[PDB]
Amino acid sequence: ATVNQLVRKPRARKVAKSNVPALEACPQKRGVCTRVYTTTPKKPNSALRKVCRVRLTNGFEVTSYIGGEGHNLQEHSVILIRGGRVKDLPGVRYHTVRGALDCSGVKDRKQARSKYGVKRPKA
Amino acid sequence: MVTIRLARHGAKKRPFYQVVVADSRNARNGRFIERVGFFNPIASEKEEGTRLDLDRIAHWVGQGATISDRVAALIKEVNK
Amino acid sequence: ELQEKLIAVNRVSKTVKGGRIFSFTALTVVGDGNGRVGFGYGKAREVPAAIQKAMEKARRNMINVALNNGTLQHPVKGVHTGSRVFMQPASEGTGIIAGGAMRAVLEVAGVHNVLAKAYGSTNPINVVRATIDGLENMNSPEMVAAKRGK
Amino acid sequence: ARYLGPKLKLSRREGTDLFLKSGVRAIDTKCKIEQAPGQHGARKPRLSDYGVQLREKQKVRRIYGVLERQFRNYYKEAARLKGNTGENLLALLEGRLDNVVYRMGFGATRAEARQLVSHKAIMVNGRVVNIASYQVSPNDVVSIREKAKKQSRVKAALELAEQREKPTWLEVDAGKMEGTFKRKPERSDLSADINEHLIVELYSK
Amino acid sequence: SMQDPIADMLTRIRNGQAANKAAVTMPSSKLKVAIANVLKEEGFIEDFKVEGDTKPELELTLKYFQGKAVVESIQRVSRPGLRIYKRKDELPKVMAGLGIAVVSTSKGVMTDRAARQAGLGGEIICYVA
Amino acid sequence: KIRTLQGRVVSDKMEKSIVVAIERFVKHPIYGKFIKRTTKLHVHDENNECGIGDVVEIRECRPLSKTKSWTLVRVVEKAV
RNA sequence: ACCCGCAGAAGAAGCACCGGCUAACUCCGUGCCAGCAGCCGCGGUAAUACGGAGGGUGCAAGCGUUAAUCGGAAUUACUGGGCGUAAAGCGCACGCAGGCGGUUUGUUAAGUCAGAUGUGAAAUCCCCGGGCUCAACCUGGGAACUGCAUCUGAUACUGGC
RNA sequence: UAGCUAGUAGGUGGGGUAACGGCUCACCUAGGCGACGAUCCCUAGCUGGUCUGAGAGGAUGACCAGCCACACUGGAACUG
Repeated sequence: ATVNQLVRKPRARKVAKSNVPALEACPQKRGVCTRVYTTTPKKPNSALRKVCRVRLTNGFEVTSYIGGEGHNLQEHSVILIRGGRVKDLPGVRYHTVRGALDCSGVKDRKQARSKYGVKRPKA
Repeated sequence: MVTIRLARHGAKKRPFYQVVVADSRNARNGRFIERVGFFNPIASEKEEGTRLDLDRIAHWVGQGATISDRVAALIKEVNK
Repeated sequence: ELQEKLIAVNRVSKTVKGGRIFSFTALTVVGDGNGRVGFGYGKAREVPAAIQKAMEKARRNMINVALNNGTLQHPVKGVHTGSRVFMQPASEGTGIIAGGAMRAVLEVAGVHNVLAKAYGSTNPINVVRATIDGLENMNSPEMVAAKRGK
Repeated sequence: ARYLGPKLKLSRREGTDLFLKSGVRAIDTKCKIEQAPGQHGARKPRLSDYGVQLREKQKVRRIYGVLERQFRNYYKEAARLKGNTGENLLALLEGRLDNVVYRMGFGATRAEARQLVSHKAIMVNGRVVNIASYQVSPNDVVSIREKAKKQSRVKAALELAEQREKPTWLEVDAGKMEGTFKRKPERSDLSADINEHLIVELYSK
Repeated sequence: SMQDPIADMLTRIRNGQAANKAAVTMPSSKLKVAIANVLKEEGFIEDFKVEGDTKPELELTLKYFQGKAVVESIQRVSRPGLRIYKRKDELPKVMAGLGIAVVSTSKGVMTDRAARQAGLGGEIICYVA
Repeated sequence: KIRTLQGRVVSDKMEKSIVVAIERFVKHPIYGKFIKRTTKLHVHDENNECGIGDVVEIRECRPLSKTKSWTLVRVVEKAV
């Protein structure tokens, strides 16, 4: 490449583009929720996984994961969505938080006090 | 027209009591022409806690610069 | 206080015929602790034997360095099969620092005050031979000036 | 990091005397002393060629009761002072205010000698002090405020100072509660169960 | 032509160390015999001479000294082409000051050491280290 | 002293003016561009003796219109 | 502010984690079910990876978890550029605009440079002092910024002829 | 996005202005811009300074100063 081929434009830089574009750079996004479904995970492993359908307050509608066990997740309950790639589900990149809005905490919890939507009772 | 003022010249409650040559148009914490010394009564327990430049002062007092009540007792002491 | 140092260990597993076999390779250094460096390759069906073969070669290998006062005077490069190890004299702090396969090599040469990176292949049996090509490449000043007549 | 638990349990984990929970009733008998920690463990772990120095370094750090950034401060100070870095690192920790308050006998433990500094009970050059990061000057006086002289804390610490090996580099009195840091210890003055001169090959980074 | 006689000088010596040859021959020019005296002055060559008038030819006697090789890189700076000038106070240094930059100055072709000691600036043509 | 510029005539189709193409160099040492450029400038001329191809020398003078302030001093080189 | 008293241990400790990388792990339940992950993969009757118990590791008024931009990546290359087949050489070519060429002298002194004179204020990096406990911050004294502009010279060289 | 321009280019002389100029008028001329990116769209206040790294190189113009532009949202003026 001659100096005559490097004229009027600096060398290009690229990629690092969102794999979670429906969040529009926000770390946690608000959405209404309409239905929950059970589906087949990756690998011959006989396990099952849960997913929900969530329209966001910016007009995108995503397929989101449900972690842990048990739910109160229903039509127009309103919940918060984040990123978080799943190795056990094809195309699943969106995840639900229990620590916000109508979403329920996990029952019988003795581990990790800040996770899965739990808060220890106080006076 | 030229004048001389005393300023706190420092951070929150940590003044240095600096004296500057400036113009009558300037603001309380605004512009100034020359920094000429400091007139601090505490000076963090310093023995040379007050000072004035004896060449820069003669360029403006001798010469029409007005001096505030806040530093005149020092300019009188070096007799400039 | 001569010290015999290990760089890395590798395991190579091969299907035969029916079933599998596996051997281990080690890379060690001994040198002299000042102005001389030396390294050995060793391969066996067990790690302690691969290290034992490597030490038996490392004590029978030597390279002389143009070294004075335990330190470098100029930046230097050395190359081997995609490892492009570049060395700079390091001062006013910690002496090691540098790439993980270089730290014992500099110390058995007595020059463990140097910042070095691989700038290519990170494979330790290429990296050590590119670091040693740099210790072979460096010269004294003294000799880079003494090339003048008289 | 805060341990939030028994001082003897911590001292057994580190396998050595830290000058913690000290008192004239002494160590030896009914206190698990010199026993290995937990259900299984060695009285000297076998360790890597860096780990053997790193484990001695964290004993030097805890036996003088300093933070990692403060241990590194004296390492960087000794790395620009004369020969062996480790003997000079120890001569900087041994000359620090909180350990001098311990060697003078005003606290029963190094942790209590340091508590007396944070609690503003100590004086140096006749002047009140609060920061444990201070290097004591040769032939200067260390004392305590008269408002603190009737604490059993100091009576029982000076009672213990009468029941240990005499520090050969200073002088102090329990009726005045006042002592002079004449010099640092030199060569045959000082020893410990842990090593200093071999850990001169650390950091990383 | 031969549209750059300086690349004819530079390659013929760089390729000569790569063949471990005792001397090399090239067509002569006034820059080639100036650069040859700087290379003889810093000890990168042993001697140089010219022979003939109809086709004057330059013979360079090579020097390799103790150990292996006498130079790592011999690099172009000014070109026939884009020419790079510096003042006496703006002269670069090569290889922690153990390498040379070649400068044509106002006086003649010399080292950056000789130039900053003579208080001169000019066109920088080569780096040798 | 005055700044002087030189360039070639590219139009003469004005009652008291000419249009000149002037040559300059650019280093731009924050990108390293190292190029020649040609600027088209409008120039005042009440002698009207320049042909389209002649080379002219110009000076800073007086504003007349957009990009026109410079005036003709002399013809340097006549075409051909 | 700063100093001296008075109550009474009183008013004051969490969060992530324990196969291996990378520091801590044993026994028991579940028995491919159900969960767990940064990547390996774990899980069918001794599960170092799930759940629980008893202990243990890292950090601490915090501890985990995330977002955007730049690094590690020479992986947009000046320093580190590349192009048979991996990846990048126009089907075979002509040629206008752009880029661009040996050697010598005379001439000009634009650029080039040596001496001379300006600028790039204050703060501050860095360097020699002072103040607070470090990191901050404040304060006394410094240093430099290829150039651009002007002037006295030289024309080795580049441009011009 | 490769074409775009009648107040668009040039002459002469008033009227207004500190003052230049289709600012605006009278009577003429037929020119101008274009791959060194014209025409058009999107982003953005500028500088001292600030940020990042092996530097090189990019990025940045919250902070404290020196300027600009602007003040319901648009268009004009006076007074000093």
